[PDB]
Amino acid sequence: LPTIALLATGGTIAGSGASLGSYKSGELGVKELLKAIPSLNKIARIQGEQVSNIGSQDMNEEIWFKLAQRAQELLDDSRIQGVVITHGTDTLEESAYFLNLVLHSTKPVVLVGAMRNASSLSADGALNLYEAVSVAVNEKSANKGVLVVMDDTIFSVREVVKTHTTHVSTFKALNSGAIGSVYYGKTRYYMQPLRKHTTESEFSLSQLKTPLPKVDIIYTHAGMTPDLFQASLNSHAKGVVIAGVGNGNVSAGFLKAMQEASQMGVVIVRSSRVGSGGVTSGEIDDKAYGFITSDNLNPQKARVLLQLALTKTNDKAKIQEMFEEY
Amino acid sequence: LPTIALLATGGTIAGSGASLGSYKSGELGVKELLKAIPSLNKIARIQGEQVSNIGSQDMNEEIWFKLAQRAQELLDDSRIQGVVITHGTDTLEESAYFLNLVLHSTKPVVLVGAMRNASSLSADGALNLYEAVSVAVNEKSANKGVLVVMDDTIFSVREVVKTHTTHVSTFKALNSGAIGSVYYGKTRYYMQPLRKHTTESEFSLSQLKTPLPKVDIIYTHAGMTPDLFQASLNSHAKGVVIAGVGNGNVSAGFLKAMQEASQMGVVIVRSSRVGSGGVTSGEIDDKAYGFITSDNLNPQKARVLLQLALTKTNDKAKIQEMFEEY
Amino acid sequence: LPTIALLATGGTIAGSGASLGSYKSGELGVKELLKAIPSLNKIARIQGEQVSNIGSQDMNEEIWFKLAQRAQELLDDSRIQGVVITHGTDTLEESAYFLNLVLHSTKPVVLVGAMRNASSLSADGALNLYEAVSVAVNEKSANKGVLVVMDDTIFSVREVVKTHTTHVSTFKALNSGAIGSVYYGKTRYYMQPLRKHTTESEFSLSQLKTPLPKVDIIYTHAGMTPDLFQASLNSHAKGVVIAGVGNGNVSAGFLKAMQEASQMGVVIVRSSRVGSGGVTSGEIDDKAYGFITSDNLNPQKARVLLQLALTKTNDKAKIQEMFEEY
Amino acid sequence: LPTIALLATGGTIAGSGASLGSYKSGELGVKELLKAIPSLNKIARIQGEQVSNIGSQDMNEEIWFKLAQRAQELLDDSRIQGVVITHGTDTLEESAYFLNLVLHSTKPVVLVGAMRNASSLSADGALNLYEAVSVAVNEKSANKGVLVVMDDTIFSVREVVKTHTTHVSTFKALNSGAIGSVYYGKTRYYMQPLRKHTTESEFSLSQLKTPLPKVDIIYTHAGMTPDLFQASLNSHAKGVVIAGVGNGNVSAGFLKAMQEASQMGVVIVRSSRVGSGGVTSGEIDDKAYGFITSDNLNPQKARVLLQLALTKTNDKAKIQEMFEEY
Ligand SMILES: N[C@@H](CC(=O)O)C(=O)O
Ligand SMILES: N[C@@H](CC(=O)O)C(=O)O
Ligand SMILES: N[C@@H](CC(=O)O)C(=O)O
Ligand SMILES: N[C@@H](CC(=O)O)C(=O)O
Repeated sequence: LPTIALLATGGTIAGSGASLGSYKSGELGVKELLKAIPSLNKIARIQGEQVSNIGSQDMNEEIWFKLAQRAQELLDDSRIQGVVITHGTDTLEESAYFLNLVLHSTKPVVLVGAMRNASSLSADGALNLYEAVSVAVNEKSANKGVLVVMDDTIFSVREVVKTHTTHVSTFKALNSGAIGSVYYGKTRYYMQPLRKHTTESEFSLSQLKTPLPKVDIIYTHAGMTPDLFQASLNSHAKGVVIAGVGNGNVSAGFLKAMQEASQMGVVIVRSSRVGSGGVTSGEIDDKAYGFITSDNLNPQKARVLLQLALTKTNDKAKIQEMFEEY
Repeated sequence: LPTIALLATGGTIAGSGASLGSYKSGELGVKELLKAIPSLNKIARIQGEQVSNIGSQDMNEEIWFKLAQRAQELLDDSRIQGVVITHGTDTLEESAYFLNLVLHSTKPVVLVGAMRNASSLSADGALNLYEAVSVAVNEKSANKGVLVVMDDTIFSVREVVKTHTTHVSTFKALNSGAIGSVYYGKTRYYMQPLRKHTTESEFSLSQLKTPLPKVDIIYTHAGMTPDLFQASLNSHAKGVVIAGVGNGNVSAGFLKAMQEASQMGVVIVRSSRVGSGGVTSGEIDDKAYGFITSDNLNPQKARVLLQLALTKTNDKAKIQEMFEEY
Repeated sequence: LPTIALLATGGTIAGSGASLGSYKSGELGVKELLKAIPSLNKIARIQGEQVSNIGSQDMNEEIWFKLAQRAQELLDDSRIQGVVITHGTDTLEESAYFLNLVLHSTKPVVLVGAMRNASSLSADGALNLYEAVSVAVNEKSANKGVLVVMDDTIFSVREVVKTHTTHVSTFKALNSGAIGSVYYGKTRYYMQPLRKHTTESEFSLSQLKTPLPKVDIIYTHAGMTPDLFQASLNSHAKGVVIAGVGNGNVSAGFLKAMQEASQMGVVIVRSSRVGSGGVTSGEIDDKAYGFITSDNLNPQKARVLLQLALTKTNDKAKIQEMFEEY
Repeated sequence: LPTIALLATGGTIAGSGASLGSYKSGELGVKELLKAIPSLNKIARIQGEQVSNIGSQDMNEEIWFKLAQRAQELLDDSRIQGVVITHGTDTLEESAYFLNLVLHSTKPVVLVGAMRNASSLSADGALNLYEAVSVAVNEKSANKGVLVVMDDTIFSVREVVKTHTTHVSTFKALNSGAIGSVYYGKTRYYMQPLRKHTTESEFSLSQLKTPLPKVDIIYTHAGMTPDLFQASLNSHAKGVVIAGVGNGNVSAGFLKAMQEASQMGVVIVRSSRVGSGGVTSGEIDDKAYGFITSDNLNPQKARVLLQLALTKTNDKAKIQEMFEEY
């Protein structure tokens, strides 16, 4: 059978206590996760290890770099056929995108979590993990970038987002859709992601060091004032992503603050709070002010790309090109 | 015919220049809006006026109070059968919710905008406005709270959100659905909203003064630090809404900052960045720290309710009760 | 504790064998369903019984009438506080609507199923059933018509449809939305259904006899010919629902066949194959031909209402009025 | 500028009269369509012609073959850079899929329609057509199979379906998502379709003759009986697609009828009425009876593939392989 490395980071998939909720994220080790499925041993040899044991609300760059380094080392090993990472669902979409930009392998990397804790009635993690391992061993899963497998569905990491606080079907791809299906391990792909990933990426771990450039996200709303934006500047942000209203829009006072920050060399990205769709110029002439539009990346994924962009360049045109290509 | 007051605030529905985009939000007056439909004059006498002429990204409390005061005065007039407000789509959902909580009338109040500027190819505002006026005159539109009519659909103000940066069908109700349909003016309702609105609300304009209590919204993501949260505190926020990860979750450092702020009397509301679903206790014991869960309100609508809550009380239990009732 | 009657009909919620699929619909009895939850005994006394043990693809009028008669008798009993019906998901939406039109009680009736068989990894039935019982005991569940509880969500029977072949979140309300949420038994309602149900319905079991009037559903597509439509007529259909293309449209040859059938007294309802939205007149002048538009009912629910309509009247205007009211 | 052939077939995009509905599908010629945009002449030379002038509810094989033959001849011409087809929305998804399987070119073919008639308030056709022409000239639109452009979105023909009776945003890809976006002509692709299309297809016009093999679609519901199925057999159907309940399920009497028909050489495809998801074996052992599962194709697109399959083979395994590959 193929060997799959399983890298556990924590998350509700490993959470425990209760059957009706009542749990901590974060709790059981990477070997109890395997005891509840082992029809698993029919499809892969699993090499499990613990990278961290946290709720993903506590995900940070130290763990991202440990996770990415371990994943890359295993992907480089000819005895490893693919990697599955168990992860809390809250920030899974950010870790997936980060790995999609920094890992260099054609072998499948699949992130998976659970929206119900492992001891819940009707817990969802066992079948999600079976499926995830099924996708990671499938030959057609190679060369598609980092994948997320949840609730019988296969997503590309750039596209997938957590859209609901609690539903088991919370992950969706609101702009471009799921790239495949997996039903009790039967895997089918219907789409190939076109944005640059993994082996095609200019970012790589050997070139990166934590702390990454500081990038904050600023929310907007009626009655908004740029006081938190200015505080971000004062705390030495190198980039700021705005979760703007509608098509990345902001108040006049915000815009003047953004213009001044950009003129000082801070990179300003216009994203949106709305949850889907691309941000475009038009009401704001981005090129007039040096602003970057975040494509159809939501604020947290725009931040991931911006942080990596800023390790390479401060050139606005080049950064806008990265948002067109990644 | 019935008389409908039309209160114009600006927005892309009044934006102009271009046929392929290229426009300012904000631009044409409340009487050109009526020239392009007037089968309108077959269903209502329209009494139009300009309250403001801005893109809704510049919506603020001065305009909210002017708008609400004018709407209430017209609703109190026996010669007015309903009110239509034209508004930019970016913050329409916030203005609608604010009016839903402060206006006291059973007569229909309908907000409407356009996702394409008035001089676009296939501009959407003319039919949206025809429809909006159609809903506002319909007898079944009374006593349902403030309404939003967009793209052939009737929404309750608490439920409706802008979900996409640019699509004409951007407004959706992701938790509870649209309450009715309107197709070339033919109006049908299928649901009655149950949360408290308008005549049942404890908030009213005569009790409110701007500036409302300061409430900021703090975004969260992997690698988050509470530095912007602390800056909000330092700028004298009376309440803070957190756009938390997943089910309103935050990092350990965030949680400790939130706990300290709550113990000092700042009201902390856990909302979510994800876009849909209710925030619940569980991983966070809200009652242990005095935190409020934002129900299924997204961060910007949670902020609207919190600002009004704070004019009445600092009592956490009472504020959580408002989030259960409004 | 309240007493809830549990009426089992079969379905994948009672299906068994396998952990990876491989099961029959239909298989385990109404008392094993209760062994896997019994935190249940903390919220209700359950009086279970088997009405049938079938996959819902074999649901028919004999079982509908047995089910409805038993439900009505239990609802009439002062010792019964509500009723939960376990049911296969395939035709759950039809049974729910039928019961919504024929049962006369204000007490809650809740239908529930499972998309994974009971012995699957991550089977969904235990928590769906816990939730269903939670909703059925809740005082706010009364007087809302028949309910469907699935996947943490509360639906009104008229609105809910199975939209996906296999996902656990397959049930949705595509026109009007879910009316509430239930999360580990915590029940909240946000909407009241407005169409006529249960105690407000003119249909009642004591007036109905099986076989109900024969009503067929005819599908449409490019290259369509009315040969199957004519066969329905030849097999003595009293009504025919057309699953038309787009806004209930049909080919010229279909239309002429429909016109002739209507002139002979067969009642023709224009529904749609598309899955959502109301069917309207316009391209077809329904009143010219005596046709009925099916509102926003999909073909199978339009058929349920039409069958009941035809026990009362052949009057087209009265039947169109039923499609406006139910 | 590039030359784009525009092939008009009719549809609401060419419908006229009325500003509030009231129109015939079908009505204005392929040259008035061009008068209302001509910023068009800035992006392409348009060579327009009328193939037909019908509502798409009257689409049939005579027009499909005329349309396909003309499209292929133009695609074979070195002076033609791409083809846009204007079409009624009702059966657009079927024509698109048929062309995706029979046309052999790498140049873009784009189908487009309008959900509001051309003389409606806020008619959607002008911008949809501008966009469609924009996509058809874009170099990245080549080699992706037949495309559908509607409402600012780019779809692959296999994936796209009309989901709502009347909304302008009715077309969606419920399983795999849109492959790109187009906003006032700015075209971006995020996904490549993987199922076989156009140049990779084994079907081609030179091998096909109308009438194609007869294939009917049979709807299912509670209380179903195979009488219409038997009538299809009696009318010499070569294949039958079942719009089954849930995961392609049917009553016991249906199943026995299906088994007998298959044993006689009629090819039986299990699709679903639900609107999304793949049909799988499991409750029905398809290989036991010779049945074909329709993948995630809805009944009308399953019919298109089945008709073409039947011109090539009667071999069940080979036909199931086509449903795995196309
Ligand atoms: N807070 C949890 C939520 C989950 O995994 O569902 C986490 O992200 O670790
Ligand atoms: N920025 C504009 C967007 C719109 O109306 O569509 C506004 O909200 O005023
Ligand atoms: N065929 C099964 C499907 C299910 O329950 O999920 C039934 O409806 O009984
Ligand atoms: N019945 C029309 C509907 C439309 O185009 O929107 C057609 O398909 O031709």
